[PDB]
Amino acid sequence: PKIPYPKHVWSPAGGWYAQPANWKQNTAIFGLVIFGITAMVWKYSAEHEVRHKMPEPDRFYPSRYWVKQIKDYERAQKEKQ
Amino acid sequence: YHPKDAVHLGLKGAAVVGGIGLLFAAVRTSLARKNVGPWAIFTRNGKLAATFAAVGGAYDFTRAAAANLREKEDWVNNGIGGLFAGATMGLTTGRIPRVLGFAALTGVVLATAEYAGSGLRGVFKRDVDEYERKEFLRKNRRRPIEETLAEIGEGRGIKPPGYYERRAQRLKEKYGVDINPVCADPDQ
Amino acid sequence: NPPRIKRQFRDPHADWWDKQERRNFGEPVHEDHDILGMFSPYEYTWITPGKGLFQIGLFIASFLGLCY
Amino acid sequence: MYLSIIILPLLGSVVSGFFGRKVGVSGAQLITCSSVIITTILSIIAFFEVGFNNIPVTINIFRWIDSEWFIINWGFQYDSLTVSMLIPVLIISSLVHIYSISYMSSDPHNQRFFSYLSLFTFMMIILVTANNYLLMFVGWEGVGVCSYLLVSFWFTRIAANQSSISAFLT
Amino acid sequence: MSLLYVLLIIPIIGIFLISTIDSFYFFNVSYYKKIALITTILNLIVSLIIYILFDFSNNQFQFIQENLDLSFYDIYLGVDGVSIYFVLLTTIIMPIALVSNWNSITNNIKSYLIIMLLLETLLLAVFLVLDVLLFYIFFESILPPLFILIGLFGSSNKVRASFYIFLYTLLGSLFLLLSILTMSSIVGTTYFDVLLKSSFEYTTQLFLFFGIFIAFAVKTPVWGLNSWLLRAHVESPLGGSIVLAAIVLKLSLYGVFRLILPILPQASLNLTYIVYAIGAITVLYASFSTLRTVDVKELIAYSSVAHAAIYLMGVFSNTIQGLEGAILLGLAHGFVSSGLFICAGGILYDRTGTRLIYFFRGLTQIMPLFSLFFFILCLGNAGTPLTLNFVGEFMSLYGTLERLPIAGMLASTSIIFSAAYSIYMYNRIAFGGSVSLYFIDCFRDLTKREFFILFTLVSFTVILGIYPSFVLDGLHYNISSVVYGIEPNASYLT
Amino acid sequence: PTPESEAFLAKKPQVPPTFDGVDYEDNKRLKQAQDAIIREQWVQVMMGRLVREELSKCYYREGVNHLEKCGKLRERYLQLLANAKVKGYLFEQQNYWSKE
Amino acid sequence: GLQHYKIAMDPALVRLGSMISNRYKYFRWTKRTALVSFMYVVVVPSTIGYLAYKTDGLWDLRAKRRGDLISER
Amino acid sequence: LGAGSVIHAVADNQDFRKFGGLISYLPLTYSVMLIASLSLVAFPFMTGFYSKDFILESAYGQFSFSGVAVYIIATIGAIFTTLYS
Amino acid sequence: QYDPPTGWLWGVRPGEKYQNEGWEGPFFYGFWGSLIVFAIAYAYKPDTSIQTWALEEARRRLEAEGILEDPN
Amino acid sequence: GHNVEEPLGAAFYIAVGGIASSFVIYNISRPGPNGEPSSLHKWFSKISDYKDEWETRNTLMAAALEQAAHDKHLLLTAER
Amino acid sequence: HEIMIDTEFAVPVLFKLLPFIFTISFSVIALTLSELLSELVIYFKFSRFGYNIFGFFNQRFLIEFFYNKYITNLILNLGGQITKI
Ligand SMILES: CCCCCCCCCCCCO[C@@H]1O[C@H](CO)[C@@H](O[C@H]2O[C@H](CO)[C@@H](O)[C@H](O)[C@H]2O)[C@H](O)[C@H]1O
Ligand SMILES: CCCCCCCCCCCCO[C@@H]1O[C@H](CO)[C@@H](O[C@H]2O[C@H](CO)[C@@H](O)[C@H](O)[C@H]2O)[C@H](O)[C@H]1O
Repeated sequence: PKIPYPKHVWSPAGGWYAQPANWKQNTAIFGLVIFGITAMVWKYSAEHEVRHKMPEPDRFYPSRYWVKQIKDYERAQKEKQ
Repeated sequence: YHPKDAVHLGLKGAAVVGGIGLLFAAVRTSLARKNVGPWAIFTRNGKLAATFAAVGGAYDFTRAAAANLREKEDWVNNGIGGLFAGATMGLTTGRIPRVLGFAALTGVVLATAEYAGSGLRGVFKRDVDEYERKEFLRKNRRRPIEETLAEIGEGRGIKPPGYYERRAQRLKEKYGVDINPVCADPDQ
Repeated sequence: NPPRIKRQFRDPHADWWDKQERRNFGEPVHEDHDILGMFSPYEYTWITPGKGLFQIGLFIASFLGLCY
Repeated sequence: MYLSIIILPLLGSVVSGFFGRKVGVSGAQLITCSSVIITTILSIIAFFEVGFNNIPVTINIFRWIDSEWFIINWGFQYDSLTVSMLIPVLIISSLVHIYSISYMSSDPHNQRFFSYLSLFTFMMIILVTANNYLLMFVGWEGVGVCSYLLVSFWFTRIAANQSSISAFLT
Repeated sequence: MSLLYVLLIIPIIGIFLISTIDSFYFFNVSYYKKIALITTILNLIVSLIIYILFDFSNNQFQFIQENLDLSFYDIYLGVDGVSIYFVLLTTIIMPIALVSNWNSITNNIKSYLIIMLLLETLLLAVFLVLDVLLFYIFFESILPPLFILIGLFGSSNKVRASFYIFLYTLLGSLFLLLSILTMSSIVGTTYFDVLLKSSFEYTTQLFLFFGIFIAFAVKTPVWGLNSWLLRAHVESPLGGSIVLAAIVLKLSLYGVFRLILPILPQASLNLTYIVYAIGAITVLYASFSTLRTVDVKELIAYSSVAHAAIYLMGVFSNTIQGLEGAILLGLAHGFVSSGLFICAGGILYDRTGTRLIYFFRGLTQIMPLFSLFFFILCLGNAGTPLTLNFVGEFMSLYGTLERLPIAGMLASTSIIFSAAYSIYMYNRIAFGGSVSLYFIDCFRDLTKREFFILFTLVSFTVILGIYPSFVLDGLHYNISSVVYGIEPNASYLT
Repeated sequence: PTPESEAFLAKKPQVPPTFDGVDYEDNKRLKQAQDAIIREQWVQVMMGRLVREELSKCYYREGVNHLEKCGKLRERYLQLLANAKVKGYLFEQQNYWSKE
Repeated sequence: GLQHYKIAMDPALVRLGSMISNRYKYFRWTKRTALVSFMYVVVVPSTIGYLAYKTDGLWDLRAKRRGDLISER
Repeated sequence: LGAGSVIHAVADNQDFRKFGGLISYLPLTYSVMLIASLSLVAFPFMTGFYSKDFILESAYGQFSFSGVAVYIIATIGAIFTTLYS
Repeated sequence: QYDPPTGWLWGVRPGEKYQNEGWEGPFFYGFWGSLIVFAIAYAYKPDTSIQTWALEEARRRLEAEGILEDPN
Repeated sequence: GHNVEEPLGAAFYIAVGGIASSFVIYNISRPGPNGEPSSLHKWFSKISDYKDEWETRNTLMAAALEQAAHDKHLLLTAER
Repeated sequence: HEIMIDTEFAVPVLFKLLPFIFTISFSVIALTLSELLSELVIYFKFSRFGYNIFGFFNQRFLIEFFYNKYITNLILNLGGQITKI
């Protein structure tokens, strides 16, 4: 049984049992605004992460695909003989 | 210094202060609204004169005594005689809190009056050029480092040139340990 | 002033005007009302404090005995 | 990536807490849970990346406290000890969220509960990924606030109030 | 004319307009309120213009006007990096002070607005004047309009409360007057630039300290002496309480960087142990009795005493860190104490008409938005990281410890006991059961006015707590001229 | 060395950081003296900041071997940590001290 | 000023607050009150001040290494 | 989480005195909770055996009095752990 | 099954709307607007912090030593 | 079920518009690769120059207030 | 400080294995007392010696009782004494 509650109370987190009908549309919109903020934070990390050791050419290290310091090293290392 | 007979001086305050309070009881009887008579000054208002006599004798005696005990003459004794005076003031009202309160209020005044200098008579005159005295203290902007160190002392963030070598000595004399900090670098 | 008795010791089943704090509306209150209420430090009534110092003393002695 | 691990649990909490009206109970549950799920994969990856290659990661973002001799950065360092701590923290957070989709199903206030869960995860990340002792102390205090907010989630129970004061002040 | 006089004249122009509009119309009181609020917006606009043009590492006074027409008492207005943020706090606070108390005054509305517009002038002045006798003049001109702000718009015990603040603040300020008068006689002026050159003899500085400290212990206030604050900061209207705590309390915090640190250094150094003992005691005794307070507004007032002690101990550390942390904790208390008087004296007292904490319980159930802001404000008062209050305490306590390690350790008890009073009050009102049974009818949650002044004040506390360098960059160079000391290999260079 | 920035000319002290032979009633000279002592103390403490930033990179670069490879940086940083504090000018303004 | 919402003002609690606000009018100097008024105001702060006096500049942790001593005096 | 399931499965009751049987009603919970108790007690070749019992033997490994004392002390801690489990 | 979302925001019942009291006008345009304009301008304000100055010199002193590398 | 829907609201847009505005302004006001400040930056440092204007004005005032410090001693300390 | 080599080699097999013996011994003992012989524990609980040892531990070493009464309530009365006196 659901608790009785006053219906005049406004709460940013819904209050009691609050689910809107349009919640899937609101949820989807919030997903993109999150995914956009995370994308800005990822491009920040890629360009500001600092490593003093460099990954081996053959071992799994997916950071090699987005981090400038590493990618600039392997591009320079891809120049010899 | 020259010792002073405390008992003699103590009586003088009793007669000087008590003498004035006797004149106050005379005012009380003269303004009495009934036919109380002349001898009422010693019966109805006698306690008025006694408390003046008590306070006067305690003060001058206790101060003169404290003057002899400390072998010094300064603002301090005017305090001790003051506290023992207010102590006698509250003894009449029979309340313990007033004994302490009057003594605090009484003694703090007499010390403050003396330490600040004798204001109610002629203030002491230094007999020196005030323009020179004021101008020196306005343009005395820097001082010899040794002068400031005496009042505050080296340390507490005042580390004058050579503090470490002196500190070495101070610690060696007290703890008895030679100071030899570690290089904290493996080469040289 | 009423006795300084905490309302933790009142009945949890009376006809309290305020059931949560165990209070009736116009009842007199001890001047220490702040810290006599149901939302106040708890009173533990398992043993007297004197006996507890003994028992915690016994545990300490045994702990030292095992160490020895 | 490394600075994205830190940010995702924070972002989901904001949606669930100050926007629970808009997404609803299910909308909050998905965003809170999924955002913490995503962070967990990112940290499984970071374990192989930092530990299994002996490549510590540094990032510095800006100053926090800049007085002479005292410069504390809003900065993070991923090392061998860091990535060890994250794996239990993020999996147990990820699974407890999923567990809670059914445990708290009848509770009136789910958007507030799942928000506090995301908020708690953010603060442990901050605690184990700081450069300095003082930013460590932000998570140290942060998890302390998050504990008080969750031992007292049913704030109408006086017992719960007493135990949260005890958690806070101890 | 100088741009620092424009800060002074605008509230003066605003008082003129409030008194001369009814002559162009039985005009509404709503139009009285709009004029006063617009005219405090302009001061804030100007004050940010002054801050953009400031020079963060200049050792000369800035925005000065060359007078060259000397008299006996001349206003000299200069801004310095140690005074700029006190001015900015004043000009941000006074609009919220007006908005907070927008519907609550109800009578003598013109007189209320004219006092606050007068107060903003006098409190702006006290940070802007370049003399210590000028400082005293404005530091004590705020006294008559505050006697009337409490007796006209104050609560039940308003008459005794207005006598207490006036007479205590008058008495304590007259011991500061004797010491200022001595400094002027010795030096010939009280203009800052001529005083900071001059070095007083140790014994004189030991007696100027006794006199500037009597005043500031009366105006901090320390524990033995705070009986005026527990009356005045409570019986006063809401707007009075915001100015009294946020701004008036800081007149002595900023007055130690001018009156003690640069001109009486040997005294400050040798007497610090007396200050620290007093400060440690007021961190304990005030913390102990803030637990047992049954008046919500009085509980907030008592919190200010414990906070002020931490900044007083910081300004006496002879360290660059405790000095900046003291300014930051002065600013931090400004925003946070303001919000908690808005919660206590301006929302619960608006709805319940009582301040007794016995009638409140479980206000989260019907006012969730009040609870959210009330908890954030309560955590800043508890000195929690991410707020500007935490930074101010961390740096204040550090310098207290580096200077005298034992008192800092007793000052750090605050960390424990500030948290205990703040959470206990919050738990009793918002949490702690269900909506109380003394509430016969329901209570509305925050209005759009109440939300946005709390939101504004809370936002200042967080963003300044994340990036305190917004305020630290101005302080570093100017604060670096009140430290007293030398190091052996860095001093007396050749 | 690094070219001296344009912003690094308006704030560069023109005077030795001392008070010897400085007339105090000459305010501009006195204020510039004060400013010259403040900036030397601040450059000294920012020199430690930069060495500490190098030490940090050396620490994370060498890892277990930090105990042998970063000692020169350790030595410089530990010298600045006792040599440099920002102590102000107020003591030096009000006291004259000499080598003798 | 503004009319507030209806409160079941408790006759008991109102007089309890009216007791506290007027409490100081009845304080007396007894042997008990002097003892508390003496310990809190004099003894405890005097005790704190004495420790503050005797430990002033006694210790510095700044830059001190092994082989050096924390004590400065 | 396992004990969370048993509390929910009944009435949100939490007391041991009023729980019994419930092994048939909750088949998964008992196994998983016994998965946990076997590792909580560090039964051989559990996730706890490789960590909890290494501290005990590394305690005795540091051949000092304090090491031996805490071995004996923590060993008693182990036996009362197995007991309430 | 979840209930519909509800509540009177600002106490405004679903029929009518929030009536403007007076403060809203200057507080939203003047008070806050002044802070956004302050924030926008604060970006272009030159940095006169003592540290930006002390860093540039202190780098040049360390550059003479082997402690910091000199580009030249 | 029901069909009471929820608009995302102004608070959503001010928070998002707040986030967009900060990134946009911050990117615009960056100095550049090496020196070369913006026209706005060159304008700002120009208006608030005061290269010696505070020092020239404060030096004059200090001189005169030193002068009247001396003159008040002379008049108030005269021979009776 | 390192002990890994000693803990790998120095410790005898008895102390290396001892926690397993205790766990396998007291587990079957505990099951037997809790189910097979369900009378011994009540003799203990209703002995006076066991009534006290039981309530000493159930009450968590009386620690809460002492903190709440001697530490917490001392602070509340100190605050009251400062406020009133
Ligand atoms: C040094 C002195 C002390 C410093 C503090 C100075 C405080 C000054 C207060 C403001 C001046 C007096 O303020 C004055 O209050 C009276 C109250 O009768 C108002 O007078 C009016 O009040 C109400 C307002 O609705 C009218 O209905 C009434 O008919 C009329 O008398 C004036 O319009 C206002 O200008
Ligand atoms: C967070 C703030 C920290 C700073 C404040 C507290 C600092 C405390 C520093 C204590 C150590 C100071 O320096 C320390 O002096 C004490 C003085 O008894 C000495 O202590 C020793 O003294 C005697 C010899 O006199 C020894 O026989 C004895 O075993 C030991 O007590 C230490 O050999 C010395 O290292």
